[PDB]
Amino acid sequence: KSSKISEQLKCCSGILKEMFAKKHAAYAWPFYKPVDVEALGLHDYCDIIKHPMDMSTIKSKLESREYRDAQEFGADVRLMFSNCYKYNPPDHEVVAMARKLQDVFEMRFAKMPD
Amino acid sequence: KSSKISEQLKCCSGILKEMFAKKHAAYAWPFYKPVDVEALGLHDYCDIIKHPMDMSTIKSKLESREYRDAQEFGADVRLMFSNCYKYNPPDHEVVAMARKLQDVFEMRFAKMPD
Ligand SMILES: [Cl-]
Ligand SMILES: [Cl-]
Ligand SMILES: [Cl-]
Ligand SMILES: [Cl-]
Repeated sequence: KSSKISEQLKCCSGILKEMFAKKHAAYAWPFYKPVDVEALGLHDYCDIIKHPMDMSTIKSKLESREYRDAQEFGADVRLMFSNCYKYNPPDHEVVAMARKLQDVFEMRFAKMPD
Repeated sequence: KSSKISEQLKCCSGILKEMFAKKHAAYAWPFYKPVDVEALGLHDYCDIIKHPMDMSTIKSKLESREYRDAQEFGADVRLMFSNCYKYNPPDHEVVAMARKLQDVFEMRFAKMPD
């Protein structure tokens, strides 16, 4: 009942690897690294988003064993997406990209064995 | 720091109400009530889905104050969607419907004040 935790965390690494792969690069790229809050237009980002998250941070957290289980991993992925939905206008091209990427994540995360 | 919990749970009720509304009825209807495991084709449902969830159950749980916070509410909504993604073939019409409905949920849940 904890070797399963180890195998699910292994799947999580596999999911994140696919999210980084060329296959999804057309819509994943806004999520690879932390939002650059120094960029023009992002002067209010930290006002609105209390807990920023991105795929490289998630990768480092997996590697530093900072997730107790797959559920904690999934919470950070969903936090990343919700940050995008919260901050941006609903017709923003980046929201559509988040949706395509969340598609990949939800399907893989759901089909993960337990 | 707990009157906010009360207001977020109020928003959750509002989100679920919208999910039940005519506006989304074309794709929400598979999710209104528990999956009927007596129906033809569903003889393996309980084998695959250890924790069934649906919108009417979520509604009753809100009303019976069974969610400590919005995060617990959101977990049951996401459990409902992941159950659909886990059980069904990825090209199944119901998966597409879950996606449209999860669209509604994620956008509202993200824009909820805190
Ligand atoms: Cl610029
Ligand atoms: Cl700016
Ligand atoms: Cl029949
Ligand atoms: Cl059957």
